[PDB]
Amino acid sequence: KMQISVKTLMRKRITLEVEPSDTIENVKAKIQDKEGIPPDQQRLIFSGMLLEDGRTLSDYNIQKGSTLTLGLILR
Amino acid sequence: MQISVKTLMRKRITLEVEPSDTIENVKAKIQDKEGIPPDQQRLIFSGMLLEDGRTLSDYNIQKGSTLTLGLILRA
Amino acid sequence: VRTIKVFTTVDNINLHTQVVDMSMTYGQQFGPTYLDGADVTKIKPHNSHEGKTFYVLPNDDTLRVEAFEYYHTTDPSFLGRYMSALNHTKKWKYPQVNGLTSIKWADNNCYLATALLTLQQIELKFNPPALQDAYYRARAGEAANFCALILAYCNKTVGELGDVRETMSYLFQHANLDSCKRVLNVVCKTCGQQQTTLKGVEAVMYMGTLSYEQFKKGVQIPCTCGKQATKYLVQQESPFVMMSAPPAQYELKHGTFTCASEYTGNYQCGHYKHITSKETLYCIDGALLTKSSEYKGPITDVFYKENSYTTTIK
Ligand SMILES: [Br-]
Ligand SMILES: [Br-]
Ligand SMILES: [Zn+2]
Repeated sequence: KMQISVKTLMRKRITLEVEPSDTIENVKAKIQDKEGIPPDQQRLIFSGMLLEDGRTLSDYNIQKGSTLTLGLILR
Repeated sequence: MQISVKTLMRKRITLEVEPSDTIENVKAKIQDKEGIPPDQQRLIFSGMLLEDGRTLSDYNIQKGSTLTLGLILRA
Repeated sequence: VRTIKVFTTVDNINLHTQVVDMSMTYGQQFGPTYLDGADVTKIKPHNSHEGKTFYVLPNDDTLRVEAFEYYHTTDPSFLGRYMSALNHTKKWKYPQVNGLTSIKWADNNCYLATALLTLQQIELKFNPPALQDAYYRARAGEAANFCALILAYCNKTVGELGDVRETMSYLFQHANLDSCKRVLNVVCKTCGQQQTTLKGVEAVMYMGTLSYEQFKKGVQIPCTCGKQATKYLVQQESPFVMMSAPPAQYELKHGTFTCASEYTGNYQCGHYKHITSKETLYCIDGALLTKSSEYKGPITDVFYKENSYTTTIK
């Protein structure tokens, strides 16, 4: 029959467990194991700052309980 | 420690509808398939908010068209 | 504390519910706040507002990703520019002339007329969802939102005179140009030849001749010896091609092109007109339409329709 398709932006909330000295590459990999999103298709945002793929949590002053927002680059 | 990242990923789902069903009927087709309730559902097609009392045809929603779903977030 | 329910958004697709105090101005609680064109940053909320929708600059990362997956920009000053210019384009008029949505002249919008009319004639599919849902509206006779995005994607201000050759370069980088590939070949009498193959935005744009028919035959460029080279089109795979050149008297012939643009005016102060090859040459000047049998004029850009071509030059 008909084949209508809807574009979505589903929202969720996950809880990572990390040591405040890991790298965003290490944090990106925890997302992969926990949800399945590859690190290459992973874009992270924290207070306006695009999370660099080699910087560590501390170089961005990440707290305990502070929440980051994850998007994926257009692919 | 105990860090949480919010995930807002994009998806594309394919509903099966007839070209005479209502936006109330289409909104409910999202509900069974994804779980977003119709009250928290905003749908847009070709730059136009789909009113909750018009049929697909009232928008020329032909077989193959792409709709956009938005969400009335709360807090 | 007197409050009301109102929605903040960045894309007018995902609305965020907000409760606002009726003492402090919008700009105190939300930051810069625009309501469908109007800058309401320094004004207090009124009772009539409950149930409306406001546009706000993205302040929280939840909004940055929302406004990045719809406008495809990282620039913090995009919604500031999109909303600053959409207040003006909403006041313009978009006459439907010759089955096409044009723009009635105001604030030196000459180039947006030819640009918008050319887009309805060549095959373009935009990658950003903002352009995706605003072009759709533009083809239905209402392009208020569409011309605002172009005024932001090109970083031009309402009133700032603009160039069509450059204005279409920004839309093309935000368009589905992936299966477009052009292979050029250059031949010097003493060096032999070199083949260049370029794909994407540069496979539909060229500056140096308006006659596509010439591009197959060749155009002459300086060589690395001190001598003359000859450059010619070997292969072209693209739904269309843009040929552009500095304004000059060029003659357009029926069924030879798809549409063109004319620059009748002086250097750094001018006016654009649009010529399209329907059954007979139509000259679309925004809200005025005049047909003619032939068109000899100061044409600067010519658009040709293509599917796939392979040169016959052995
Ligand atoms: Br609407
Ligand atoms: Br020479
Ligand atoms: Zn040479």
